Amino acid sequence: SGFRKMAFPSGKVEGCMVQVTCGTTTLNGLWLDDVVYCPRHVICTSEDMLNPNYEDLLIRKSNHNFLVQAGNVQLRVIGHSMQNCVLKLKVDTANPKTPKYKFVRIQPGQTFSVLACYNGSPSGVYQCAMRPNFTIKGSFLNGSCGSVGFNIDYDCVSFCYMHHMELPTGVHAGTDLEGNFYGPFVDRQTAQAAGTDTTITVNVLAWLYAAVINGDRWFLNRFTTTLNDFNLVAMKYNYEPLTQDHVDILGPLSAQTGIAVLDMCASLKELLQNGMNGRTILGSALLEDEFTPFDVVRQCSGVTF
Amino acid sequence: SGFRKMAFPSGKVEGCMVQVTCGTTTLNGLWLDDVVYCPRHVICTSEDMLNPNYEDLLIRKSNHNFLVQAGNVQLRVIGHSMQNCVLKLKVDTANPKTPKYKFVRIQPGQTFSVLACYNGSPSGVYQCAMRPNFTIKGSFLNGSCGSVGFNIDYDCVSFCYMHHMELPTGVHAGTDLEGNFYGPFVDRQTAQAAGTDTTITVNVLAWLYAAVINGDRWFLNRFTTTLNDFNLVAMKYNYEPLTQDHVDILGPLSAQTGIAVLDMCASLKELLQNGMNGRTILGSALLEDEFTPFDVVRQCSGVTF
Ligand SMILES: *C(=N)[C@H](C[C@@H]1CCNC1=O)NC(=O)[C@H](CC(C)C)NC(=O)c1ccc(-c2ccc(OC)cc2)cc1
Ligand SMILES: *C(=N)[C@H](C[C@@H]1CCNC1=O)NC(=O)[C@H](CC(C)C)NC(=O)c1ccc(-c2ccc(OC)cc2)cc1
Repeated sequence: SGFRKMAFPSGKVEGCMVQVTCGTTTLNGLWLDDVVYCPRHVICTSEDMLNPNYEDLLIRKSNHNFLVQAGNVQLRVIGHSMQNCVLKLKVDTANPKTPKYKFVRIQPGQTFSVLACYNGSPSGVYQCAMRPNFTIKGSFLNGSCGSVGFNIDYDCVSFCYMHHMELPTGVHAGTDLEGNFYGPFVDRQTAQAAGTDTTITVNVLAWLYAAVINGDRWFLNRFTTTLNDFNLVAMKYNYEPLTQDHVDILGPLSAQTGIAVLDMCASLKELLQNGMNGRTILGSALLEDEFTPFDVVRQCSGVTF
Repeated sequence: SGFRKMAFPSGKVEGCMVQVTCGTTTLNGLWLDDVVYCPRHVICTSEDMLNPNYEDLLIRKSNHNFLVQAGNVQLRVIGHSMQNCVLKLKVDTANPKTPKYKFVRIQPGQTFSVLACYNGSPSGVYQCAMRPNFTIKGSFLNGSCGSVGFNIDYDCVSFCYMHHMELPTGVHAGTDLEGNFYGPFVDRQTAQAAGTDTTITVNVLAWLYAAVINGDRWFLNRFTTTLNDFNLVAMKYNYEPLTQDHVDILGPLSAQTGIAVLDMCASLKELLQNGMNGRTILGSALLEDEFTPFDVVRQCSGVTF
C-alpha cells in the first residue's frame, strides 16, 4: 500500500469522557468504573494558576462543589482525593461503558493516540510521540485539559497520558494517569524550560524500513558503518545514540527487508550529512521520527482490535 | 496551540463494521439499519478479478452464500441486490448501533476520515483528501476493501467513500455509498491511469493561514498580486486555479488574521518559485494541501460532536 500516520480507533475512549466543572472552570474527565480522573487545576481560578497551593485550594472544596456530566446525565460525587497532579472523584455510578483498561507510564520515543476533547465531547483523534525531552507536539486549545493519550492492545486500553498545559515554545506537557508529570514540569503558569529535544533515531530507522517496504528505495546507499561510527554522527545532529537494544528491536524489519541495520544506519548517515537534495521519502521532505518499530509492523501487517 | 492532521472520532462508525464472506473472499461491510453495504468484488475469485462479468457472477449467488458476521454474532441475509459497484445485503436485524447518517458524494479537494478495517475489525483511523484526480493517498492492505471514509456533523455521520482498489502508482480508488466510483476507474485488475494530479490551492492557502495563527510567519512577504497573475504561476506549478468562490471560502480566515487573500497568494507565489530555503512551516518542509478551510476553522475553534 502506502503509509500514513494512523491513530487507534477511539470508540472505547469516547465512552469514558465526561465534563468536570468546579466553580467556573470546566475541563475533561475520564470516567472508569466509579472514579472520574481529571487535572487538579480544575480547582483553580485564573489568578490561582500563577502560584497555586493545591492542598490549600482543595481543602475549600466539598464533593458537591464538583459537577460531573456525561451527556445530559450527571453523576453524584461521593468522594474526592488528590493523587500527585490528578484529582480523583468517586461517583455513585460505575461507567457501564468502561473498557478493559490499564494505566501505563510510557518511555520517551513511544507513540500514542490522543482523543482531543472540549466540554467533555470528543473533537478529533491524532497520533503523538512522547519526545525525548518528555513533551508532546500536540494540538490543544483552552478547555482541552483532561484529554487523554492511549494505546489499544486488542480489547485492552492502556491509558498513558493526560493533558495539563502548554509550554512557552508551544509544545505540550502532561501526566500519567497517576498524576506524575512526564518531564520536569509543574502545573503552574510560570515559564518552564523543556531542554534540548533530540531525534528518536530508532524511529527514523523504522520509518526508512517502512519506506523500503513501500517502494521508496532511492536513499539506499553503497556504504556501511559501525555503531560507534554512526553514533559519532548521531551526536553531531542531535540524534539519540543507537544501542544493541535498538538494533534488536529493528531485527524483525531487518530480516523481512534483507537490509542489515548497520547498512540502514549508513544510508541514514549520508542523509544526515548530505540532506535529501529536494527529494521526498514516503511523501515527506523531512526524516520522520514519530513511528516506532512496532507501529511500522502493525501498519504493514494489518493488526486489528 | 499547534496543528496536526486530525481525524474525526470513529466510535459511531466502529459500531457499523461487519465482516462479509462470499466463498473464500472476506472483506468489510457497513451495517446500517437492516442493510449491509460492501464492494461487489466480494463475489470474485482471484481469477475472476482479471475480467469480471459481475451480473453473470452474481446470478450464481443466493442469499445463503453470503456470510455476515458482527463480532461472534451473525446476521441472516434475506435479500441481495447490486447497485453500481456496491452490493447491498438485506438482513433480518436492524443494527441497534446505527447512528444518524447520510450518504454524500464529496467534491475533489474535500477531506474525510478513513477507518481502516480488516476482517470486519477496526485497525486505525486517518485523515484523507479526495485528490483532484479522484484518487486518495491511503494506507490499505489486502482485505481492507469495504473500509469507509466519513465526516461527522455533531451527531450525524456522512459516509462519502468506500475503498475498492489500489492503482499502479500505489494510490487508492473507491466509490461513494451508492457504488459510483470517484474518477474514471473500474473494479477490475487491469492497469488504469489516474492522470495528472494537481495541488489543491485553496487548501494550501488555508494551511498558510493556519500557520500564521500558530506563530509561523516567516513566509509573510512584502508583495501582492492579482488572481490572473497568481493563476499564471499556479498553472506552471500544477496548482488548481483560484476562483472568487475560493477567495470567498477563505474570507473568514482572512478577516481573523488581517491578511488579504491576494496578499497570501503573493506569499505562496514566492514560495512556489523560490522554495522554502530549507526552512519548515508548521513542522513540514513541503506545502500541505490536505486541510480544507473548514478543517482549519474547526481545529482552531475546537468544534465538538
Ligand atoms: C487546559 N484546559 C489548558 C490547556 C492549554 C491551554 C492552551 N493550550 C494548552 O495546551 N491548560 C492550561 O491552561 C494550564 C493551567 C496551569 C495551572 C498548568 N497552563 C498553561 O497551559 C500555560 C500556558 C503558557 C505559559 C507561559 C509561557 C511563556 C512564559 O514566558 C515567556 C510564561 C508562561 C504557562 C502555562
Ligand atoms: C480489498 N480487499 C483490496 C484492497 C487493495 C489490496 C492492496 N492494496 C489495496 O488497496 N482490493 C483489490 O485487491 C482489487 C480487486 C478488483 C476486482 C478491484 N484490485 C486491486 O487493488 C489492484 C491492484 C493492482 C493492479 C495493477 C497495477 C499495475 C498494472 O500494470 C503496471 C496492472 C494492474 C490492479 C488492481
